[PDB]
Amino acid sequence: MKTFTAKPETVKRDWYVVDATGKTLGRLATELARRLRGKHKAEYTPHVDTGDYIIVLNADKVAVTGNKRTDKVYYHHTGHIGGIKQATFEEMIARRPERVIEIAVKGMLPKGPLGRAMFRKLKVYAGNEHNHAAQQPQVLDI
Amino acid sequence: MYAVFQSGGKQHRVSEGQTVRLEKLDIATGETVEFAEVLMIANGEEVKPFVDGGVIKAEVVAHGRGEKVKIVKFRRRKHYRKQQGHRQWFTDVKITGIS
Amino acid sequence: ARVKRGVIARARHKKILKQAKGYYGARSRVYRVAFQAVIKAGQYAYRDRRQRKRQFRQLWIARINAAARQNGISYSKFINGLKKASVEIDRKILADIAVFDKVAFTALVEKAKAALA
Amino acid sequence: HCYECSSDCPNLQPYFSRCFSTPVWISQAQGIRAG
Amino acid sequence: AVQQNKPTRSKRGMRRSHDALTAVTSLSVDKTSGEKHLRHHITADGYYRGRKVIA
Amino acid sequence: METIAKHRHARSSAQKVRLVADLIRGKKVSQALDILTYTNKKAAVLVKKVLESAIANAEHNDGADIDDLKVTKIFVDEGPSMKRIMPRAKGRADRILKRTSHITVVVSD
Amino acid sequence: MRLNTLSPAEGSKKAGKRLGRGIGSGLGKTGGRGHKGQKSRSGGGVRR
Amino acid sequence: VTGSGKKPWRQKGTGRARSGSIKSPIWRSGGVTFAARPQDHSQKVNKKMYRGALKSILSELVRQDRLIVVEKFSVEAPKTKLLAQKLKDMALEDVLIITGELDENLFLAARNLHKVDVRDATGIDPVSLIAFDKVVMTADAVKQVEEMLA
RNA sequence: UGUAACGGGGCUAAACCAUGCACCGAAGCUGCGGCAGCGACGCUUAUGCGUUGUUGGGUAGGGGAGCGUUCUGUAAGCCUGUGAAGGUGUGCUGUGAGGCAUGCUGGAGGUAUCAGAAGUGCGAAUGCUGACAUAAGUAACGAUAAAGCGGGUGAAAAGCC
RNA sequence: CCGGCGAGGGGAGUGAAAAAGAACCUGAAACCGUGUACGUACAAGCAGUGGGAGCACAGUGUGACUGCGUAC
Repeated sequence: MKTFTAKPETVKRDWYVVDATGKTLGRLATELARRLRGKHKAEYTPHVDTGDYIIVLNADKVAVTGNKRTDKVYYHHTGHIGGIKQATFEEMIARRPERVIEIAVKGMLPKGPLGRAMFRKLKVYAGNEHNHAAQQPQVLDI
Repeated sequence: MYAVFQSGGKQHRVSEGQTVRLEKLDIATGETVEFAEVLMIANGEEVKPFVDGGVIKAEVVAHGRGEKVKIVKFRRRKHYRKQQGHRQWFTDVKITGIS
Repeated sequence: ARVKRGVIARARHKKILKQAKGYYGARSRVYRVAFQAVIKAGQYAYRDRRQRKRQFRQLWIARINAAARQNGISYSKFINGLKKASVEIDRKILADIAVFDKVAFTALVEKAKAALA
Repeated sequence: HCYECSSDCPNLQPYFSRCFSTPVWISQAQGIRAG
Repeated sequence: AVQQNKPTRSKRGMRRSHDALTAVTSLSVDKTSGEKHLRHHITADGYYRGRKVIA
Repeated sequence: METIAKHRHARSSAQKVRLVADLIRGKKVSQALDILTYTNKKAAVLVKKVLESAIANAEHNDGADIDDLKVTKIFVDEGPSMKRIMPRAKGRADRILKRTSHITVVVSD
Repeated sequence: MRLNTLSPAEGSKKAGKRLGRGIGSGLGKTGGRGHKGQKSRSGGGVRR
Repeated sequence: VTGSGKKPWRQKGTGRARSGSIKSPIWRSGGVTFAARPQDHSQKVNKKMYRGALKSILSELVRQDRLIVVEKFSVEAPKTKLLAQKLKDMALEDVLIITGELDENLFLAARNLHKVDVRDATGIDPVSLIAFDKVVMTADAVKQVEEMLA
């Protein structure tokens, strides 16, 4: 008797919406990655996207403890020999505050084609309003 | 109406009229076999140590060997190689009673 | 008694190229490459008969952990609560219940939550 | 019609095996300084 | 200046993805002799655009 | 009725002939003929001789009716190579492969 | 007692070491000789 | 192997494997490595091992009733037709006749019959006493064979 | 060269210290089935087989068992044109080398068994011979004295006349 | 018959057999094609292996995604 595996057609992902105001970033970002992956479901199977669609709202109001607002640096390299550009947390909140949740969640999702598809179900909005009224997202209280 | 019993060092969850493959029991083909140690009978209503009087009674179908596994042992650069085949004995039982 | 060895070397080579079906490129056609493809593929098959019993126990434990947390308990307290209650169901069947008969799992969690605390 | 001529090799190498292999006279590779 | 590894059947045919010749599919009928010809070329019998040019 | 014409030991290389064969694979045999007529390859002159022979092999032996024929199968095999010697610098010699081919046109109503 | 029924005594015929015939024989790749020395050469080995 | 002892190419320099003879056994058309010579495949048998074997074969031929002792086996004309009859009444087809005398009439009459062998009680051997279905011995011959095996 | 001195994300506890409990975690241990070696067993009454104990990572190396191939006997025997060897599939089963059955090719030879003898098993030796790839339809087409036209012939002409 | 009074081929015929046609018994493998099924154009690495959908066939084929995994 083989162990149950969920199928990528019979899986039904539900839509959730999350207000990220005042939340600690990687405490927020690890429950997002838990439910993007689908580990909160008994139907979890590690080769199938079984997760949810999560709408993150008010991404710019996400919080970090300590001195991390001015001292957490985001390093990326551009492929050219100068390359090593860097932005602190408060510079990242000004330029693209959506990127802070998206970078933090992406390190917690698995690496490969599947974890790149689990990232597709994270809809991050800087403001207080999304466009996905038609998908009827339930409020997911963190 | 399924139940959990435990036969060949492993536990199985069977329903009625289902064949389950177990380890090689030494009872002849066609004999009713009781599994008095039933871990959990469930239905609309469930019963869970062991149950007190629920017995899975099955009926022995066939005594075969499994699909052959090749055991290959290899140690690179150390002049060592060892092949071995394995077919594992099983016993198929059709479940004819969940009490 | 000269012995020509074309017949039994063909068969010995053909036996190994038959075990190499589906392999990419010269690993299906060339004997030298296909021999150590087949020897490596038997090496992996030995190793992943060990890893199969771990990867499924990994998969059950991750599903009981999810299905316990829908019923409001962690995997650790559910497995401790089952052992204090002397329930001897293994994790293969505990995960099988968790997707197929959820109301037979909420009864198991209750029988664990009771006898734990 | 007198066809299916062969592949007449060079009359230099008497081991047709290496006929198309190397010239077998001098091997000049000159840049080796090891100290 | 020389390969370190023999390229495959895969990469040999991948390179010839652009070696495939392109057919014409654009023959032009002549309005006085009905001969098919290349566009803006004279015919095999030497008509062109209704006029006998070469003969 | 599938009608075969072959040209064996075609003196063009099979890779050169296979370029022209992919132009007339599946085409109607009238459209296949003037693709080969306005194709500027040597293999185009070789393959057109086989196709014009399979056209006559169909209508002389198996039947008739040129106009519903199609070039159903067209495939070029490698014939026996003729081995030749090019002399190179410093006494060295190379092997020239005069590569023959096997052109097969299968026409079919 | 026919020609296809006569057998030797048990253990009267040992087989004979066949050297250098693979991994399973226990005599392959060195021939029971070990690695590179004088005694592993053909004809090598010092006098009495 | 017919060839020259000339080293085929030089030892260094050319990137070909080093060779020193066109007649080496690695090479095609030169050299068997441990080539055969004509040899003697004879074995020594002790006389008490040879006589102990023949005494143990003749003891077994009376066990499996394949020894039949006659008192005379002779045939009048040197004709294969008569001997072909010789063993039909005797009910024999694959037989070895062992006589004590020098019967050349009987000796020619079984020279064409494939399954019939005539001996002279002094050249009977291991393989002949086994590879025939019946062994038939004249009474003058079994006196001599009893003697030489003591 | 690029964060580059938590593996990363991230963490103000997800860090340390003390205590406690649970859980995860190996090819370890246990369960279940199988196999082999060694003993102790008189358990049998050649002693196989059984019963129990315990052991089975292995290079060099030692010891013990086999498999298959060609050849001799067994063989004027058995198989074989109602299809041999070989080749190519498939299925079945042996712990393995392997074995068997058979569909298609093949179109005349093959050998149970038990012994016997070895040119007895190859992936490597910059091995040897043949065949065929690869680079690649790439480089080159051998003096930069130079060609252009119109007729001709021809299936076809830049090169022949 | 097609072709250049070619080469090669398709018939017809011989023959048990021409997939015995002379580049001729058997015709392996490398290597090269065609047809079909499936996969493949956001995905990183000894190319397998364990899990595994979906699809195509009548168990077989393929193998998305995924764990482990640096040939001899």
